[PDB]
Parts: sequence; C-alpha cells; structure tokens
Amino acid sequence: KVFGRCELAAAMKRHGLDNYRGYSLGNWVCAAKFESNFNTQATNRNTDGSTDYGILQINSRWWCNDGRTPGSRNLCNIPCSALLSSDITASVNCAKKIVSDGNGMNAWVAWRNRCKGTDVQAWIRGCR
Ligand SMILES: C[C@@H](O)CN1CCN(CC(=O)O)CCN(CC(=O)O)CCN(CC(=O)O)CC1
Ligand SMILES: C[C@@H](O)CN1CCN(CC(=O)O)CCN(CC(=O)O)CCN(CC(=O)O)CC1
Ligand SMILES: [Gd]
Ligand code: NA
Repeated sequence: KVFGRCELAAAMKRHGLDNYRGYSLGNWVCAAKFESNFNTQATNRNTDGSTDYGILQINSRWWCNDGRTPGSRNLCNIPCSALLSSDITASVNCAKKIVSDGNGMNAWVAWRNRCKGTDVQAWIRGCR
C-alpha cells in the first residue's frame, strides 16, 4: 500500500507515535517519506547482506527475521514480511523499540540528513 500524507499521519497518531519519546508527529511522517516514499512494500539491500523492510525501512540485522541474514537478531519477534503489510501496526510497534534504544531517531539515516533541524510540522500541515 502507498499511503497519502494525512492518511499516514492519522494512522501513526492512532497508534501513539505523536510525541513518542519527544518526537512530534511531523518527524515520523518526514522519515517515512524519505525512507520508503510512503510505500509499505519497499525493500533495499545493504552491503553487509542485511535488508531494510517496509514504510520505516527496518533492518534485518537486528529487528526481524528474513532467513538470509546469518548471525542476525530478531528483537521485534516478527518475520520481516510482516513489515510489508498494508496494516502498519507491526512497523509502528517495532519502531517504538528502535527509537527507545538510546540513539533516538538518528537510527534513520534519511531522518538525520533530511528531517532533523527543519520545520517538521509542515509535514502534517493541512491534515484533519
Ligand atoms: C537495544 C538495542 O541496542 C539493540 N541493538 C541490537 C542488539 N545488540 C546487543 C545489545 O544491544 O545488547 C547490538 C550490539 N551493537 C552495539 C552494542 O550494543 O554494544 C549494535 C548497536 N545498536 C544500537 C545501540 O546499541 O545503541 C543495535 C541494536
Ligand atoms: C557490549 C557493550 O554494549 C558494553 N556496554 C556496557 C554495558 N552496558 C549493558 C550491556 O551492554 O549489556 C551498557 C548499557 N548501555 C546500552 C545498553 O546496553 O542498553 C550503554 C551503551 N554502550 C554501548 C551500547 O550498548 O551501545 C556501553 C558499552
Ligand atoms: Gd545494541
Ligand atoms: Na535508535
């Protein structure tokens, strides 16, 4: 599924991402745009053999099981394919664990380089 901007904002709010660990809703919508272009089915391979999955590009090295990242962990206790669903519940719940690990939203490279230090409220402007 490819989300609309306000559609995604509303879904993220309902699942409790707004102000989670002090990150306002606009931060999360910005992150999703540049990580996946709002597409739940996005995947990208990394150089070490791991793969990033879903709307927030969660990495198989630590967070989910894809059966082809030998020596990896599965800290969200899910198959990586669960992160590609039209229902974003699994992605949101796993992202909550990631952002809580000590590095905050710096775990998302696109957020650090394209969202951090900007007017992030602009990403939810106009939404009901
Ligand atoms: C809770 C997260 O920390 C999970 N973590 C995966 C689990 N392991 C071991 C462990 O963290 O117990 C990773 C080891 N490693 C360095 C280290 O931790 O010393 C990578 C660091 N990151 C994040 C960070 O450490 O801030 C990856 C996410
Ligand atoms: C193996 C290293 O990870 C050692 N580690 C010291 C041991 N403890 C607890 C533990 O790591 O089991 C530290 C707790 N803490 C984060 C956390 O662990 O959750 C501090 C961060 N760093 C590294 C990192 O975790 O990224 C400190 C180095
Ligand atoms: Gd760690
Ligand atoms: Na983090």
